[PDB]
Amino acid sequence: DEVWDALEEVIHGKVVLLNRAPTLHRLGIQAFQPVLVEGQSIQLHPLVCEAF
Amino acid sequence: AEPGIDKLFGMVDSKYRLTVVVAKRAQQLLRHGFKNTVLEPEERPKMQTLEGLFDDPNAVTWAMKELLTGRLVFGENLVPEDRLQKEMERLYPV
Amino acid sequence: YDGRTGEPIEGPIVVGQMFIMKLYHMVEDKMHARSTGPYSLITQQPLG
Amino acid sequence: VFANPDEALLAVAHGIVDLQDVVTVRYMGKRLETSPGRILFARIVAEAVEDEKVAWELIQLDVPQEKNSLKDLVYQAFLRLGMEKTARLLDALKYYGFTFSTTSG
Amino acid sequence: KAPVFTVRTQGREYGEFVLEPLERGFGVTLGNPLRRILLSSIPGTAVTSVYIEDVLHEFSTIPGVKEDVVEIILNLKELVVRFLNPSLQTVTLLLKAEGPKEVKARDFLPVADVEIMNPDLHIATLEEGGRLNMEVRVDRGVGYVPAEKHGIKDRINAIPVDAVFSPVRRVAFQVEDTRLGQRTDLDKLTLRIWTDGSVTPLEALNQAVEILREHLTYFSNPDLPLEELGLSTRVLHSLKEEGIESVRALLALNLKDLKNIPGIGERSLEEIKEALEKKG
Amino acid sequence: SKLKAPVFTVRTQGREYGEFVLEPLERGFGVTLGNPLRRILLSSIPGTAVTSVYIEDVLHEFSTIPGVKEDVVEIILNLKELVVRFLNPSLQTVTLLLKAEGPKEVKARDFLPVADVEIMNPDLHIATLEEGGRLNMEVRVDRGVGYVPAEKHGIKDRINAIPVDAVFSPVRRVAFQVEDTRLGQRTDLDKLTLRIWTDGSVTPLEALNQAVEILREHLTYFSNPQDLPLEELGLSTRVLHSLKEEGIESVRALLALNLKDLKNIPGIGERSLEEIKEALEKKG
Repeated sequence: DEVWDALEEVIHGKVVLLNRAPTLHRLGIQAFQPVLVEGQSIQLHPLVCEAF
Repeated sequence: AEPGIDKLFGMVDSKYRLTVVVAKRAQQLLRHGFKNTVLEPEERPKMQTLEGLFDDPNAVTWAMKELLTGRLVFGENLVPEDRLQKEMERLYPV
Repeated sequence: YDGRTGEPIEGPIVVGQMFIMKLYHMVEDKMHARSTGPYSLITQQPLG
Repeated sequence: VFANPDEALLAVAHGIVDLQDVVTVRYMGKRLETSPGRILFARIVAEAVEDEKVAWELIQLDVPQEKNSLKDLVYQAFLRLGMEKTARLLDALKYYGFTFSTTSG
Repeated sequence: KAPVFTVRTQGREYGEFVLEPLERGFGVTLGNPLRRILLSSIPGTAVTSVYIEDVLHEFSTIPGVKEDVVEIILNLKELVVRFLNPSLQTVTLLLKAEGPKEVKARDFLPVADVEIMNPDLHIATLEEGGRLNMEVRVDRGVGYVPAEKHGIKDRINAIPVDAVFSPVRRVAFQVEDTRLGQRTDLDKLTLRIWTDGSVTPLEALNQAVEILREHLTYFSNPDLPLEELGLSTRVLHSLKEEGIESVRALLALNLKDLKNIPGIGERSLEEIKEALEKKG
Repeated sequence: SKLKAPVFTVRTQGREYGEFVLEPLERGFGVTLGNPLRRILLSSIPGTAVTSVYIEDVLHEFSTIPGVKEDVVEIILNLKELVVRFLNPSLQTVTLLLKAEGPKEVKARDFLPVADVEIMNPDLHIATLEEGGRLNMEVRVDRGVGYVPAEKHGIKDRINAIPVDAVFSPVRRVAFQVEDTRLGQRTDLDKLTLRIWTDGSVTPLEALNQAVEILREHLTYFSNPQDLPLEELGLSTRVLHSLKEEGIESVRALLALNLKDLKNIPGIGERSLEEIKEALEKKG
């Protein structure tokens, strides 16, 4: 369980890029600050759903 | 949204220049181990661990806040690269 | 009734029995990630 | 006739009036005829952007909020208050929008 | 484990109260009842009625005074009154002013054990030749009671006022996810409380939880009548209202009792005797 | 004008169902009391559930038993419906044994009786057995709260034992009704009626009491506003190893070690007592 805490420490302040095909415009890729969650699914913010 | 992003965009004629300044400053901080910071002990960015408040590992955050303070000077042809690097290594060894 | 508050929903709501199927597309099968790994022979680029 | 928004919404909380009911409410020195709901929307914006006067300027209170009015709101907020504040306002609009959408029936 | 309770307050008007960590679902389980109680059941004071000398009704307008009756009542609704005496349930404030003056809350005639929390509160602007004479009724109560509901009038021409008793102006609560290392589904509760300053947010909260607990405690314990005799009317009324209603009691009435009755004399004694001749 | 303590009425049918009335209450308090109790009753009420299953000559859940109609998955599914009542409050786990054969339909009664263990639903079907069919199994039932999936607890009494999804909550259903009532002068008053359906292991009144107790205990949390390991002490290495492996790992325990305890340790003598004393000189 300590390695998960370590992983929380690692990703601190860093962001990841989300992409959805087809990528029609530059907002087809966006940057998000990741919040670690249980489960195998990626969680996306509602407001960006239109751009993607 | 990143804190004071509009004001940061204010400081530059081009957003990409802001990005370059932030990135390079972050490289300086990483290289010299944060001991060359312009921040004050109470201005230092913090991170909550299980233990408690610790220094923020992220150098980009540091660089952006430092830039927001105004104590940093950025531009083109301010100083030869070698001289800068050596003076920095003299003031803050590795 | 809203289970959180206990107060009812401000309007009447359609409730009934529906037939719903679970499809063959499941996250467990589709979740994947890679740091480093196998590369291609000629291109030396990562595999698919 | 309500002296302030807090009174109107306190009345709504006790089921005296609904959010869609037209009522006389005194807000920012002027006597207005509107629903507690729209006042609530104005407070949502106000707290979201942390500027009450500018928020009051942006909102169209005499009309029901829809896609176009809200889009105009977002744009004006972007022009006046900048990126960060508009983002906060967006999150607020999302939160309260959903919250009311579920209980709406 | 035992959750931490943190309190951050700004003056007497506003407060934030954080409770974490809590078991899943308990955020709203605690959050909802407290919100309901704080808005409804927290004791306070409010202006319930107003009498103005030359004002006939609520929609009238006062000569010499800028504000209409509606605006004046509205300002009086903003009046925060603190009772020092716990047993004191009602006070009548008197106000008399004239001339070119701006009337504040201080101008109200001082009453013992009654403290005005907002003496800077504006009521009405008076001009040259303007005369304002009014009496405001302050009561102790709970929650929000509209004027139409209580309908209390101390005198004629009195205008009933919507009563906002609750010193608590606003209650909001946010519940967000939190983690204890291995478990991530824990609840974090954040309570935001706005008050008028008469009662403190922490005090109000404490009263609310105390009320709720007190409510939780409630689950613990799971020879015939003269009126019919047909005697004289005077006999009926007198004898009846004289504490007796039967011939048995009439029998109990001795010589210094029957004749002692204010109604009874001889005309009555006659009829009575006749009755005792009919029954024996 | 202050309301007084309301009358509380109780109507129970067996151990499975209950109604609890509180009236009169102030307007709006019907749901104020009624709703949170419902949430707690559904979530936080302690109960019993089958946490493990071992069937003889059965290696896993997807196996099949000769002579038995139902598959192992279906058998475990049937076992999930088993309601087990512990009479002893201190009993946190029990292992039930069952042995049956021949042309018989195995019910819950067939389980070998255990002291302080009552089966509330003995009519529950488990498996249909044929001629030559043999069912010999041990199920482990534990006490717990809420819902713990098989993957979460991973309880195995033995190797071939199959972990079972544990549905601990004894409370099957909770509903509450708020109705109009009057106390002579005041109208629009609230009458609260709580209806509770349980599996019989815990009584509706007991469940309600536990719920109210939980709510109260949680309400207490609004009260307050706002001993080190020897291994870390930095003591001598010999001290570390000896003291540690000697059944203690802290200065509290070192303090507990009296004169006829510390000096009794095989490793400890005088060289150790020195360092120890120094440590007690650094902290006091």
